[PDB]
Amino acid sequence: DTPSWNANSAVSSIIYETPAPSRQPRKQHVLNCLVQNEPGVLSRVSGTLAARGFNIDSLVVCNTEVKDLSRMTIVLQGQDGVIEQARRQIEDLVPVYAVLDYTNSEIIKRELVMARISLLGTEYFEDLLLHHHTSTQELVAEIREKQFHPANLPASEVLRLKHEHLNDITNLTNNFGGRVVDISETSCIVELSAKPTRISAFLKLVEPFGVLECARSGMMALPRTPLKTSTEEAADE
Amino acid sequence: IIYETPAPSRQPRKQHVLNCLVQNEPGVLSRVSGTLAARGFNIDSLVVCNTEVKDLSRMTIVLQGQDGVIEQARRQIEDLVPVYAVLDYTNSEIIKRELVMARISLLGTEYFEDLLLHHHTQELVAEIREKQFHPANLPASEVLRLKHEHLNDITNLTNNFGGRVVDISETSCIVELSAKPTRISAFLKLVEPFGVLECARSGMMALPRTPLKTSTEEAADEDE
Amino acid sequence: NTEVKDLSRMTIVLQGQDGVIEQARRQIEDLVPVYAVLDYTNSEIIKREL
Amino acid sequence: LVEPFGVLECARSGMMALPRTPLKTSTEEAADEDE
Amino acid sequence: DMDTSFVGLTGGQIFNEMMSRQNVDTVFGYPGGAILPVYDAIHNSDKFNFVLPKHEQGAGHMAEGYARASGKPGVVLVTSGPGATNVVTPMADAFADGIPMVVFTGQVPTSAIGTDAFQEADVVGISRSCTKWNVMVKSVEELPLRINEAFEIATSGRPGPVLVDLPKDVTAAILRNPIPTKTTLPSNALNQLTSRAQDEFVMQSINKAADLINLAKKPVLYVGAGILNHADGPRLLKELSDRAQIPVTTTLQGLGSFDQEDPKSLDMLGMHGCATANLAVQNADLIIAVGARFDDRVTGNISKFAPEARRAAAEGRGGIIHFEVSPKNINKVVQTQIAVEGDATTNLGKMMSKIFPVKERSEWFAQINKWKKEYPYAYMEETPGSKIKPQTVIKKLSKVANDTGRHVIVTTGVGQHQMWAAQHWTWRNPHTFITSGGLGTMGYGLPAAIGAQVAKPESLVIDIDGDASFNMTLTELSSAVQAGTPVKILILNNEEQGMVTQWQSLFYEHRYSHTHQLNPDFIKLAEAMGLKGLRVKKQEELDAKLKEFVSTKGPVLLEVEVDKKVPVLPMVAGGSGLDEFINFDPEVERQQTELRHKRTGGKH
Amino acid sequence: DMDTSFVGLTGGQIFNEMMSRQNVDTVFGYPGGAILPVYDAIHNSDKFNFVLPKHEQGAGHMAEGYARASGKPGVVLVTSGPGATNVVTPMADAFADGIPMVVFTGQVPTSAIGTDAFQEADVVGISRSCTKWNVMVKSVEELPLRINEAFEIATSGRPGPVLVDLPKDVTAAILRNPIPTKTTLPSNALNQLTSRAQDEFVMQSINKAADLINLAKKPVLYVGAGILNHADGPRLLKELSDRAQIPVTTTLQGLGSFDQEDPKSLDMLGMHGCATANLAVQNADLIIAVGARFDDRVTGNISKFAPEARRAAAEGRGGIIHFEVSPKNINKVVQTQIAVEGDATTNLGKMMSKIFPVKERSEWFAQINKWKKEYPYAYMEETPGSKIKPQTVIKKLSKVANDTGRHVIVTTGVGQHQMWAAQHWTWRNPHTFITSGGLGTMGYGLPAAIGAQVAKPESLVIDIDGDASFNMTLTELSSAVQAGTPVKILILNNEEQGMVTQWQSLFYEHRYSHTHQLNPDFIKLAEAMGLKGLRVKKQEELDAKLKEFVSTKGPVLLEVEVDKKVPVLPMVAGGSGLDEFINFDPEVERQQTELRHKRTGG
Ligand SMILES: Cc1cc2nc3c(=O)[nH]c(=O)nc-3n(C[C@H](O)[C@H](O)[C@H](O)COP(=O)(O)OP(=O)(O)OC[C@H]3O[C@@H](n4cnc5c(N)ncnc54)[C@H](O)[C@@H]3O)c2cc1C
Ligand SMILES: Cc1cc2nc3c(=O)[nH]c(=O)nc-3n(C[C@H](O)[C@H](O)[C@H](O)COP(=O)(O)OP(=O)(O)OC[C@H]3O[C@@H](n4cnc5c(N)ncnc54)[C@H](O)[C@@H]3O)c2cc1C
Ligand SMILES: Nc1ncnc2c1ncn2[C@@H]1O[C@H](COP(=O)(O)OP(=O)(O)OP(=O)(O)O)[C@@H](O)[C@H]1O
Ligand SMILES: Nc1ncnc2c1ncn2[C@@H]1O[C@H](COP(=O)(O)OP(=O)(O)OP(=O)(O)O)[C@@H](O)[C@H]1O
Ligand SMILES: COC(=O)c1ccccc1CS(=O)(=O)NC(=O)Nc1nc(OC)cc(OC)n1
Ligand SMILES: COC(=O)c1ccccc1CS(=O)(=O)NC(=O)Nc1nc(OC)cc(OC)n1
Ligand SMILES: Cc1ncc(C[n+]2csc(CCOP(=O)(O)OP(=O)(O)O)c2C)c(N)n1
Ligand SMILES: Cc1ncc(C[n+]2csc(CCOP(=O)(O)OP(=O)(O)O)c2C)c(N)n1
Ligand SMILES: [Mg+2]
Ligand SMILES: [Mg+2]
Ligand SMILES: [Mg+2]
Ligand SMILES: [Mg+2]
Repeated sequence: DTPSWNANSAVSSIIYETPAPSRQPRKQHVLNCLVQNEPGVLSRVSGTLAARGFNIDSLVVCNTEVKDLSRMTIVLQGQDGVIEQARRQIEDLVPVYAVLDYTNSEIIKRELVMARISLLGTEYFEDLLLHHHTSTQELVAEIREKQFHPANLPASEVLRLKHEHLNDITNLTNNFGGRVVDISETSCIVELSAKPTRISAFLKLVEPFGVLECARSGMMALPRTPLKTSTEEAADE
Repeated sequence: IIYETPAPSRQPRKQHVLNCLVQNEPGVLSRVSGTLAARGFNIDSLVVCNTEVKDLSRMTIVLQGQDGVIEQARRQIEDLVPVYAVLDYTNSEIIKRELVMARISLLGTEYFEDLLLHHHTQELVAEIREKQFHPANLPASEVLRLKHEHLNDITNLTNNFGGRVVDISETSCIVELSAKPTRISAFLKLVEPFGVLECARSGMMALPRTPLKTSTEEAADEDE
Repeated sequence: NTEVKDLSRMTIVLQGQDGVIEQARRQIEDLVPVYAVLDYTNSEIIKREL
Repeated sequence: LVEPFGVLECARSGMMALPRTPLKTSTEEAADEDE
Repeated sequence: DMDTSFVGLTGGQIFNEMMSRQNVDTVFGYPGGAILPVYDAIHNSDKFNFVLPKHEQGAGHMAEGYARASGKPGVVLVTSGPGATNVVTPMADAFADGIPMVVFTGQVPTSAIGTDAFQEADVVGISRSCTKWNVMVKSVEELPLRINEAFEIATSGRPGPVLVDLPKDVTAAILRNPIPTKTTLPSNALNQLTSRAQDEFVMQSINKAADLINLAKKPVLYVGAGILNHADGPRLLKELSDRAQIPVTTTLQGLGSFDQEDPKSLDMLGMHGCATANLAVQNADLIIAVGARFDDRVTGNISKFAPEARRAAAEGRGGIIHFEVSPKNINKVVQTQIAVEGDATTNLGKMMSKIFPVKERSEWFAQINKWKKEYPYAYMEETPGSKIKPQTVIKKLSKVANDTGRHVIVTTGVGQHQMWAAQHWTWRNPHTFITSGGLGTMGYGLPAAIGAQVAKPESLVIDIDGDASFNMTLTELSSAVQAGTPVKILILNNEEQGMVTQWQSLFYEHRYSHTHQLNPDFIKLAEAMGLKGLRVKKQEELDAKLKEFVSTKGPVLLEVEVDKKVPVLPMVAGGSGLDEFINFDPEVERQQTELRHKRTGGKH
Repeated sequence: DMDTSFVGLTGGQIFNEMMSRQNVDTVFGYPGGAILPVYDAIHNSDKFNFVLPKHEQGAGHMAEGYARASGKPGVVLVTSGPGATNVVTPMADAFADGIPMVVFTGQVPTSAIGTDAFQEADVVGISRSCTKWNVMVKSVEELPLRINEAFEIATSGRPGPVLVDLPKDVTAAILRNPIPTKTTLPSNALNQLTSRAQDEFVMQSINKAADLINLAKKPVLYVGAGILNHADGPRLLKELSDRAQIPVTTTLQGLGSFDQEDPKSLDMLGMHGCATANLAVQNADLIIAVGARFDDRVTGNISKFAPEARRAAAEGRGGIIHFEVSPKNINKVVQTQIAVEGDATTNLGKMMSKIFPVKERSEWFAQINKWKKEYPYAYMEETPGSKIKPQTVIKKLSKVANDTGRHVIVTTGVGQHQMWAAQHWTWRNPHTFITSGGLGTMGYGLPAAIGAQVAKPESLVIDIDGDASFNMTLTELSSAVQAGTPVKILILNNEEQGMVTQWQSLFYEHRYSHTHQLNPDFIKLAEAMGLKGLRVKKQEELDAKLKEFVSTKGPVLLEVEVDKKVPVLPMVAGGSGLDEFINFDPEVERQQTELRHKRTGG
């Protein structure tokens, strides 16, 4: 027999689950520099930002299949007056054509993550993470004593758990628009490209399985186009 | 077969569908709803739909009752001055769709019984948390797998019904589905044991199929 | 219509300043047959339309 | 995008919503620099 | 499309001009703050004759009476807030009886709307249920258009009330742009352009209706107020009554549409209707419903309404034919075999050619004559020693009204006096009876009389009120004098709420609870209001003072003390059908007279 | 939990018992067909009294006065159709001024609803926008529940009108099974879970409220009718004005909450409020709103309202503190700096003693008392060779009625007489002023005066009404002599619509469009209604008639012929601020008098 929500208890759960403001009024600023590919352009764009104390999150130099032309998607935080200041500093550099502002534009943000995830369960990962920690103590026996730890399971199991975990990770990866590119005897490698916040969500959901290696890189950006219907385009004045 | 085959019940009931073409003047929504409520009609849903046309709305009213009773409702609404016409889709091949978004827990029945009783504001609390497959008294690894096991079972249901999982958290997974109300309720009943946290059903949107069913009986009907 | 007896959910979209819209929230929430009117602006939500 | 083909008849709903919780990695949420 | 006539004019100046362009010569209303810019423009206008009541409810009812008498829409111009909430009852009354009137209410400035401002009310949201259609003019640009839309709807199909909410900033601002004065109504105007599927469709129903009339053996013409909404209405009704020789029965609001001293007249049917008409309906094989909506007060028990007509429909020998202008009222209470949508008068005129001429009906037309003798309008007649009684009062008043030679217009309140004035008065001319049937509002008589007098100054307007109906809108006597209306106010004083006391004597064992208000002195009241007030107390003082009350030149009041707890008979109540009525019996009333004294303790 | 004490009783019989369960001792209303099963049960009832009018509008207004006088919800029991639609206006009045009342209207049987039945009206839909809550009782099982819900909502938070439809088939049916009795309000579900969060919110805001109080250099206690919704309301009001030494101004509906005999009183502000109060608000650095909603008749112009308080807000010197019971009225007109949600009385009691007592504010009270000296209620006082001035009539009656040693309750209509009755009359003791402000309904004077004496039979009720307003409900005269209410009726007859003619003279060039109604002979009207009628033409006759009326045993009428075209002053209208008022001047009043005749000729 499955119980049902009460008319009152339902409302109580909603307002209790409704999250408090967990974000600043400021937003994710995105600047896209158009630079000339001269020897040392990377070192001076970074140097200009680092020497003036700007909280940058990524840089990412992108080729554009045009000779001697590159573009950098810079992501930073701060006030509008600070970002515009940071923008004008970079643009003043002579190998820089222009620095576009995407902080208020419909863009497509893309990070690329590659991570090897263990299939041997949480117990083994907890053991492995403790083993490599001891460098430069009775827990090693406490972990290897837990249930569902490989050493405490038959050979038919674990094999059945590895593929069960593999199915879970694959289903997580598929739903996020990713793919499993490698399947090891004890692990697997996933590949995912989406929004930076969507990557963070994926790397949190797949975290309990155990992330052996990881490579997140940075965010790339390309402007979308806000298309509206002919009755919403006629909504002028 | 004799034992399982479905059966009716006392005092039957059938569904009627109306489609209103109204002018988007100030009010309207309060006018049609008020007129139908001031006459004690059944009214299962209203759902105001926007046509991509300037100053033209569209409503899909779901009713039940005798054919002469709901006909009174049709003429009652059409008389209203911003209503262009009210069409009856109850005797025509139409496409009725309803949007539903549920949160649905991943922690199972035992935790769901705990969560409901917690917000319902003893001894039965202890017995629930002493069940075998509650998150408590159960290894963190098996909870992790049971989360994704439920996540898969829910995913397979949404897939079969032509839906999709749009969000996945550490304890729940928001699903989306657009289908017939008779199918929406079927899905909500199947995923019910997993424990539905939040839910929201749009109502019913109706659009008639472009008149086409048979190829050989088009002119070989000989009904005349 | 949620899957709870005698409980419905209404989603409203407004335009204007925060001071005007917040008043609209407090004006609806004060009504008798309502439990609480939540503000989903400045919040991560899944907007849907059919 | 479908408009050029010619929309003969359209039914577009209002707007419903369901709150989402923005997940962040344990390394990202560990950044509690509220000094 | 556009118009360059209202350029430079304010919202008030436009309203003043729009009234003359809608052919309006009489405006009822009460001034106020949010309606000031409008009243400033109608100040000493040469277009319409303004009437100032003492209460807004009076202004609305006077507009109803003006519409019931003249036919032209009754315009109401009041203020915002309380001034708009007082015209609710007149609107709901006109919405129930289908009376064409346009109500203009003031409103706070658009900037103040939604701030719980001074004298602010959701007038649109309130009148939404009791008006045909309401609208708030958002700008001066829409003002000439909204008014035209209001007057059209108020007179289209079945006439009704419309509300036009006028904000201050809208009626004060100056229009400086050319604007449209005509837009198509999305519901009927452009939809009716598909006329071929309607004009030729109704023609099929017309032909099938006429064939059923010629096939009818016992046809009853069911006539309502719908036939009065046309000039050639009553004429085509009489013509049909001579072509097929069918008897004609009318409702409370259908009185005056047909001659009652005609052998083909079944008088009024319904709850307190004659047994002749009721038994004619129950035994008819075909009922031609013309301009009626089959009210609960008429049909009685719907499960018992016209059993013979329903049987004839099953045998394909007869049934029910309905002439409605509003399809919403078709198949609402009774199942109609063949309906003829559109104007009743228009549809009757295009059916005469398809109806076979009848010389004389024998069997059934002689049976209804037996019912006229066995079951006529009966009541306890007067005896030496007993005080006056209402039945004989209306009887004599109807005789001294014809003796004048004037055009007699009669309005009533709501109660027992309303029923007696409806059945015992001989109605022969259209638009002569003006009463509240659908909503049944008390205090409707006096102001409706005033409004009717404005429409027809050279007509004898008589108000047959009760002591409870009157003394509700009591203050409007000062308006009858101010407007200079020679109305005739008659009060059947039984010192009680008679209609309710009857229900308490029949269905609640003579247990009268708060059914007796404290009446003032009506002849000292009249003197204070500024008009002479007469009073009849003795039985032999009736006839000699009944001519003085009518021959009086100007506003006059007459209080006639009558008998108490006299039930209106016949009566059809409970689960009883039209053939299960309760007629008059001198022995029963004699027992009820003693039983009442016993249960009440001699109090009444 | 369910009850079982109504088993066997009809719906009407249940209604009768619910009156005693809800402590109702008076029920107004008017019988009818669809409400018959209810009246058959309350026949000679031993639970309550029944005041029977002759118009449903009267019964509604009688319930308002009955509520404002005592503090109990006014009960109205009328029929369906037109009987219910006549109760719309008093419900709109009760919705604006916030008057607690429960209106029971009849209805056609449920099997006839939606068939355009006899005397059927969508009362639920009509009265939806002018009631806090309404419901149509579908079954006799719901009737004991819906009544308890109606009365609770009508008394919870800000008091207001609620309507309950009673179909005939529901009141005639017999209850044969147990029913739930206690209410099911969704507002309680939220406030229970969010109790501590709200409890901490209001306390932490009170601390901040008491902080800016101690920073105020020239504070003003801005009080409304919200303080009158509690017994210890005015009691805690004066004890805050005494402690922190704060001058007190009040709104029209809040009048009586502060005895203006107190040296700290500024009395009424607003459009027709004294210039002393309007200037005090404008020059204030901290305004403490106690139970007021900042009406447009109060603020004059939002753009320039309390400029010094808005200055002190940006400087952190003061601002505006708002004590409010319903969060809907916070920041809907003007923006406050501190919000204290809840009952103003109970909130002040918790903010009390966290405030620093003051000895004396020398400079602030000096300019205030100087403002009284140069800006009092100045008007054209009558000369021996002139007609009676209306303003002095109130001021005369003010002392005459008060020196009788009785409890005096004053009720007015709507117009110039309404303002003049609030300006000159000294308001000692609370709940003594009952008028219509939010909606401003004419004909509100007489019925409310009648119902107010039903609640307070020992008290002396006085109706200061105008001729145009009295003409709307003069019908309810013989109801006062039937209910046994010795009401005192005063008619300041100016033979015109003064409040409208005033606006027409200032903004419409003296064009009086249909503002002169033909008043009947009031003295003979009263005699016709079985009531003692009195008049006064000359000035010397007034002093004898006023003492004759207030001492008259039983219902009495008083008609005073006053001057023509007398504008209420000072006036704050148009796009002017409260400091930009139109002051009185006998010379510009003379010019306005002479130039009026030239544009009229009569
Ligand atoms: C105390 C009391 C007792 C009453 N008892 C009775 C009684 O016993 N008998 C009785 O007859 N009445 C009685 N009445 C009145 C009763 O309540 C209804 O009002 C009455 O039935 C109204 O008459 P009606 O339906 O024919 O006209 P309406 O109510 O005005 O209906 C008019 C119908 O005709 C249609 N129509 C309108 N105009 C046109 C047109 N131009 N062309 C075609 N169709 C049109 C309309 O769509 C509408 O459906 C009583 C009233 C009161 C107050
Ligand atoms: C012709 C005319 C002229 C007028 N001119 C003026 C004028 O010049 N000056 C003037 O002041 N008025 C004037 N008025 C009246 C004006 O229209 C308003 O009705 C008046 O301002 C009422 O203000 P109020 O806040 O005191 O009363 P209300 O309108 O009843 O204010 C209600 C407020 O009180 C609060 N409240 C109620 N109970 C509590 C509680 N227990 N705890 C906390 N808060 C509570 C409510 O939440 C609400 O915010 C005039 C009226 C008329 C008819
Ligand atoms: N917890 C999560 N956080 C972020 N993204 C998620 C999460 N779970 C799943 N996703 C991904 O989000 C995708 C939803 O795609 P969707 O079409 O709804 O984007 P959207 O409509 O633009 O909404 P949004 O603006 O929030 O991204 C899922 O298919 C899934 O790939
Ligand atoms: N352990 C594995 N060894 C080899 N191939 C694997 C393994 N696991 C999965 N694969 C398969 O290899 C595929 C990935 O091949 P991919 O599309 O990346 O071609 P690629 O870019 O040329 O890589 P590579 O250079 O290694 O051949 C997986 O989708 C999967 O089908
Ligand atoms: C009627 O006023 C409003 O509708 C209103 C409401 C909110 C805000 C503004 C207005 C318009 S107003 O302030 O300028 N008042 C007005 O035009 N006329 C006006 N006439 C009076 O006497 C009949 C009395 C009076 O209020 C005391 N107001
Ligand atoms: C008020 O009537 C109803 O509520 C009603 C309306 C539609 C259908 C049925 C009814 C109930 S009823 O037919 O039985 N009438 C009734 O209860 N009271 C009743 N009282 C009258 O005198 C005051 C007069 C009168 O109509 C002539 N009806
Ligand atoms: C406004 C209103 N209130 C109540 C009713 C119910 N009602 C109908 S008749 C009546 C009594 C009136 O009787 P009366 O007017 O004196 O005429 P009488 O029955 O005496 O002939 C009442 C209270 C109504 N129709 N309208
Ligand atoms: C029901 C209603 N109608 C109209 C108004 C507009 N109005 C406000 S005061 C007034 C004139 C009232 O004059 P009166 O009652 O005689 O007061 P007096 O002139 O004697 O001061 C009017 C018509 C209103 N407030 N309410
Ligand atoms: Mg997306
Ligand atoms: Mg299918
Ligand atoms: Mg009577
Ligand atoms: Mg006056």
